Amino acid sequence: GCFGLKLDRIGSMSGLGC
Amino acid sequence: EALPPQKIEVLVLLPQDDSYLFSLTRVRPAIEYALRSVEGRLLPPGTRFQVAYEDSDCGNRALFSLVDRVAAARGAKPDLILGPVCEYAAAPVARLASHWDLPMLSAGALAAGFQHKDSEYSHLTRVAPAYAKMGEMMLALFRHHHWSRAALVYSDDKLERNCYFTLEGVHEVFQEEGLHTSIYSFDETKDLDLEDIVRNIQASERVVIMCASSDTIRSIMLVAHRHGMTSGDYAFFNIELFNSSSYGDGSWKRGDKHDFEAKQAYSSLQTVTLLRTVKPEFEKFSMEVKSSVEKQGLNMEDYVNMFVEGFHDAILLYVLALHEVLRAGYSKKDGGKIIQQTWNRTFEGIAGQVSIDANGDRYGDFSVIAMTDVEAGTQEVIGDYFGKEGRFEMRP
Amino acid sequence: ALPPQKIEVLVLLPQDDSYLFSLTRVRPAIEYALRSVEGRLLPPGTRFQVAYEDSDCGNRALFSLVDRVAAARGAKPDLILGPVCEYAAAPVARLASHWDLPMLSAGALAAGFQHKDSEYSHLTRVAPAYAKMGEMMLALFRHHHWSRAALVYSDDKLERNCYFTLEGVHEVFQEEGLHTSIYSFDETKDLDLEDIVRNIQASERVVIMCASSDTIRSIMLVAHRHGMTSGDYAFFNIELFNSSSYGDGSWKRGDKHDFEAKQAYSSLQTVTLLRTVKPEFEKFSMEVKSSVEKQGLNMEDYVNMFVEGFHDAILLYVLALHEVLRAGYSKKDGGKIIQQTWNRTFEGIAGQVSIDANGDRYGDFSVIAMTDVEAGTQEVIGDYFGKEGRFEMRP
Ligand SMILES: *[C@@H]1O[C@H](CO)[C@@H](O[C@@H]2O[C@H](CO)[C@@H](O)[C@H](O)[C@H]2NC(C)=O)[C@H](O)[C@H]1NC(C)=O
Ligand SMILES: *[C@@H]1O[C@H](CO)[C@@H](O)[C@H](O)[C@H]1NC(C)=O
Ligand SMILES: *[C@H]1O[C@H](CO)[C@@H](O)[C@H](O)[C@H]1NC(C)=O
Ligand SMILES: *[C@H]1O[C@H](CO)[C@@H](O)[C@H](O)[C@H]1NC(C)=O
Ligand SMILES: [Cl-]
Ligand SMILES: [Cl-]
Repeated sequence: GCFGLKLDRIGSMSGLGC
Repeated sequence: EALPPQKIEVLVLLPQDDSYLFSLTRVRPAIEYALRSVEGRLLPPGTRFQVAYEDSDCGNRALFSLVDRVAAARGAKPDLILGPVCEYAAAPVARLASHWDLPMLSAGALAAGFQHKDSEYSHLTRVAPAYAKMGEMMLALFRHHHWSRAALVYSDDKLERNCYFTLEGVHEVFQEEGLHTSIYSFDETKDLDLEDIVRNIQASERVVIMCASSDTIRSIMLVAHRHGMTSGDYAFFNIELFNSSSYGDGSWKRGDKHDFEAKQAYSSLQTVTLLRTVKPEFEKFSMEVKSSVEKQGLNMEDYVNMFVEGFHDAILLYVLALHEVLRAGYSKKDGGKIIQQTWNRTFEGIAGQVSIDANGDRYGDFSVIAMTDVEAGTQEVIGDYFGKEGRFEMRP
Repeated sequence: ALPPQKIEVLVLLPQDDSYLFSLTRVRPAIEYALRSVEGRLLPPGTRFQVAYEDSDCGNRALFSLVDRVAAARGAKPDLILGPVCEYAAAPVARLASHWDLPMLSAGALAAGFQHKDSEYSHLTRVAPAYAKMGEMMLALFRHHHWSRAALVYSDDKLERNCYFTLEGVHEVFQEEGLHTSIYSFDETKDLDLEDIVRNIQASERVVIMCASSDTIRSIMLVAHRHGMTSGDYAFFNIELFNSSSYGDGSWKRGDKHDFEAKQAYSSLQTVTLLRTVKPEFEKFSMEVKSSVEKQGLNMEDYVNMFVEGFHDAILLYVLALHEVLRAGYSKKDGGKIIQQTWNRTFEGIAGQVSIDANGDRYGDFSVIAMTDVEAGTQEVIGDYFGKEGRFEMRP
């Protein structure tokens, strides 16, 4: 699951693969 | 004892590109309508609004412009920032607004991350329903049916990622509550292997929550239809919060050579969207906005989208809060106080009541669209969820 | 012919000495370089004014750059050094590019900073980025005829060092067509070692891992109990910067588990940076160690890659500023300055340093393995030289 109630910092970048 | 006239400077950060529902030309008419509505009263008489409309480019540009304006103005900062709407555009602007103690209202920034306002996103007030609000509604829908597992299937751009953030709203809530979710993402702008998608769905769950373009969903449904997945074995849901008016007439319809199959396929699909209320005021509001946008060279929904409605209400909410902070003996520069005043309260917006929760996030009301008559291919709303009340109810 | 140059430098690094690249550890390195510089490629009289600001390995780096520039009394620095932390660096790099200001860092190692067509056009990375480590792993795999791997790392969702580290491997491998199984966990939470090891047991025989050294010792211990050490699996961990972690005897803790750990580590290989030394480096180290101790702190013996790279950052800037001033441009032509720092080889205080055609330092790596299990002795077994692109085992 590419999710997981985390990664709030989803901003200022993207790269690849979660 | 009327206070001295105010000179409120607002910075609007939205896209110039009209490809977006929240582009500047589309939203400006609504902001102007609300300002027209406020000056005749809550602010000191003689108060004026100076609004700068700046291209956010749904990206880094928003931040660049904010910074460049402050520096050019030798350190002077706007009194109110409206937007950005785009998640990646909004996060840096929100961070700076919190750092500079400036109030920031947006009908966007719907991603889960903006929920944590202890520090980084203090100062951000969201005027439209965040994705977690749609998530809470899905939880209630699931509790209603006693469903406890779901396959989340969505398109992930790795760019604007709207559907990824949408389903994150569901994932977050479901994880909190302990429901199981299978996750399957793909990039709908690349070549699609429709059969790998459908095969993963049949190996994982029977209740599927999807988010992708209306055409990608149609393709997936047509392929599920050939695999015999559209006659009751699965319950499909797709999320179309901002443009779901095609229903009633037929969201499956495309004047295509796949139209009949699509209509059958869609009998197993339910669509989640925003519950939108109306008043004569809202009706007039739409007409004027629509006219302005029309002679501007753009087409437009018949009832202005939520972003447009949201931003109209964002001005009423700002003025409401500013009026109270002013009367309390503070200034427009006390952004934190202005922001806190916009939270935990209900006020009258252009389409009805608007309630912002205690975390500064608007409660959302949602509707579920289902095919009520498979022969005709008729789609209607079968149930609603009222966020503040936190209750889901099938319609009689 | 040319007047004194006054270059304003903004250094954005963590105040917290918990980081290997905190202000206290790196400042001495920049100063040392500054002396060497001010005494000559630049017009005499030329002097650098350096502001050391806390990046807090986060949002503060952005807030400081902006407060300094957009203040009424503000102005744009001529050179920005750091941030190192990936999320702290992304915003600063975007701004540096928007304002045509040159930005050099020994950090910003993530794959996303690779694409410099737009947003990150003004960033040159002086230390090897994770993709460079990924290129080394690809060469190591080719050497063994390995074509599949399990990537197992800790992802704390905050600084995410190990996530960005294995992303370097993932990118290169996918590009090349090698298959990778992905397994992440938050080492900051209670570990489900049984699940970790069972997931590995079922995926691949070659496991590439990144997590704190104590997290790795634990995995290895459980794998040991499951009989996975001793041959059936080839384990790798990544310890590029911390010398206490890639030093001989990485299995030892003076623990009640030290014996089991030594045996388990017989199947573990460690990837780290291939560092070099020369007379000058020793002086630099001695001098750096002097300031740092005088600043009340326990040193890490010889200085890490961040300290070294930031010293070389200054030197590379000066070389670029020279050839740019010559061509008749000013220190304000950030774009021009950065282009000059790319695609060139110069002499750093540890030896030659080559920056590739995309503004990224070429990286050399070594693989450390246990060459004597009774003793638990770990030595370098092979090296990879990035620029030549050759992996070679040692005699
Ligand atoms: C370098 O790595 C060492 C490990 O070899 C780190 O030391 C550990 O630090 C953690 C967290 O403080 C402790 O729980 C461990 O007990 C320490 N282990 C040992 C043997 O010291 C050290 O923190 C790292 N140094 C830096 C500055 O990053
Ligand atoms: C980079 O510079 C080298 C000389 O240092 C030169 O041989 C090479 O052509 C350059 N690479 C390009 C074409 O960008
Ligand atoms: C919005 O989407 C609907 C279908 O989902 C489409 O009919 C309409 O033209 C679109 N208009 C917008 C939002 O630009
Ligand atoms: C809204 O919630 C707050 C808690 O944050 C509560 O104290 C308050 O009574 C509620 N609204 C009001 C002021 O009536
Ligand atoms: Cl936007
Ligand atoms: Cl940093």
